[PDB]
Amino acid sequence: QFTNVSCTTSKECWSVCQRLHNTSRGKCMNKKCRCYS
Amino acid sequence: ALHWRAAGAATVLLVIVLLAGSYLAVLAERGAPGAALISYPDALWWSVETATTVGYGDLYPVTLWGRCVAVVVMVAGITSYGLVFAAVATWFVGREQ
Amino acid sequence: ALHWRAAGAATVLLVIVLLAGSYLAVLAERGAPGAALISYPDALWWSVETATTVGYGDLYPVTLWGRCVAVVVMVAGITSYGLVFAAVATWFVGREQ
Amino acid sequence: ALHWRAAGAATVLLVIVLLAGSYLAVLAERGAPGAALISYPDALWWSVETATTVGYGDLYPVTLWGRCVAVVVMVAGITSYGLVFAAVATWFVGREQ
Amino acid sequence: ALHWRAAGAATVLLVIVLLAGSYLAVLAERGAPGAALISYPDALWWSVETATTVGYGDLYPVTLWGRCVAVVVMVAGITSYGLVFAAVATWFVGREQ
Repeated sequence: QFTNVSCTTSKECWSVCQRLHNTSRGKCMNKKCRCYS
Repeated sequence: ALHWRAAGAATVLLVIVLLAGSYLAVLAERGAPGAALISYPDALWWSVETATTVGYGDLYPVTLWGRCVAVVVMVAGITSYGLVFAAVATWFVGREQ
Repeated sequence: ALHWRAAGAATVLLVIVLLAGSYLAVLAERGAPGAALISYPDALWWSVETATTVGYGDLYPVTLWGRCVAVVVMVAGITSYGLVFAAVATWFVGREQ
Repeated sequence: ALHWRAAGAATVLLVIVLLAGSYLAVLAERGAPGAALISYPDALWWSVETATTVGYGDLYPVTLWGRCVAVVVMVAGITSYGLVFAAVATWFVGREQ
Repeated sequence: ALHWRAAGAATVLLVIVLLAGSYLAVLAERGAPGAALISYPDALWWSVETATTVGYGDLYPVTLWGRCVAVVVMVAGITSYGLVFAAVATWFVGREQ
C-alpha cells in the first residue's frame, strides 16, 4: 500500500507499515515512504 | 559488415522481449502479490527500465512469473545494448586517420 | 583518430539530454501524479541517475511525459557512456609495447 | 578461439556466485537487524538483480554479511556480462564481407 | 601491454573515490535531514552500489554535497569497470587460435 508516510530511513519504514496495516519492506520515495508485501 | 547490422538488429530483440515480458508478467502479477502495476500501461514501463539495468524500484516483480519476466527482459535488454557497445568498437578501429 | 573524439564528444550528448529531459519532464510531472519531479533542482538529479543506469528510486517518473524523459535520458546516458567503454578498447589495442 | 568460450563460460561464474551469495547472505540476513530478505526464494531474486546492476530496491541488505554478498555477486555478475560485451567485439572485427 | 595494467589499476580508482565520496557526503548529509547518509558504515555501502550502477534505493542522497558524491562515485565506478570490459576485448583479440 502507498500512504502518506514520512521518508527518512528504511529500517523505520517497515515499523510504520506493520503499525499502519500489517506489512513490511518498502522503499522510500521523495514524496512518501511506500509500503509493500 | 556485421558490427553495424548486428547492433541495429539487437535493438529489435530488446523491443520484442520488452512488450512480451510485460504482458507475460502482467497476466500473472495481475492476480497475485506483486508490484503496483496490474496492467500493461504500468508493467511495460517497468520492463523498459529493467531492460536498461535501471529498475527504479517504484514497481518491482515478486511472484515467480513476474520475477521471471524481469530476468528475461534483463538479458534481452543487455544483449541488445551490448551489441551496440561492441559495434562502435569495431567501427572505431577502422579509422586510423 | 575517432575513438578519442567520439568518446569525448559522447559525454556532451548525455549532458544535453540530461538537462533537456529534466526540464521537459518537470513541466509535465509538475502538474501530474508523480514522485517528486516537479522542480528542476530535484528532477535534474533524477535524470543524472537515470542516465547512468542508476535510478535510485526516490525520484521516479509516473506520467507519460515524465516517463518518456527517463527513456530518452537513458538512451543518451548509455550512448555517451558506451562510446567511452569502446573508446578505451580501440586505444587499448594500440599499445603492444 | 577464446572470445567465444571465455564469454560462454563467464555466464557460469555469475550463475554460481548468484546462488552461493544468496544462500550465504540469507543465513546471515535471516537473523539480524539488516533487511527483510530472510530466505532463498526471495534472496536468490535479489542476487540476480544485483548481478545485473539492477537492484530494484525491495531488498536492501544492511548487515555486513548480507551487504558483502551484494558486492561479491555484483563483481561476478558484471564480470560474466563483461566478457560477453567484449566477446562480440572480437568476433565483430572478424567480418568485413 | 596496457589493456591489462590499465584495467588492473582502474579498480584502484573506483576504490579510492568510493571511500572518499562516502566520507565526503557523510560529513554533509550527516547534518541534512533528508537522506540516511550520516554514518560511514552506511554511506560507504551506498557508494559501492552507486559505483556499480546499482543504487538499491535505501540511501538516496538529496543534499547538494550528498548528491554530488553519487555522481562523482558513479563516474569513478563506471570508469574503473569500463577499462575491465575493454581490457578483456583487447586480449580476446590476441587469441584467434
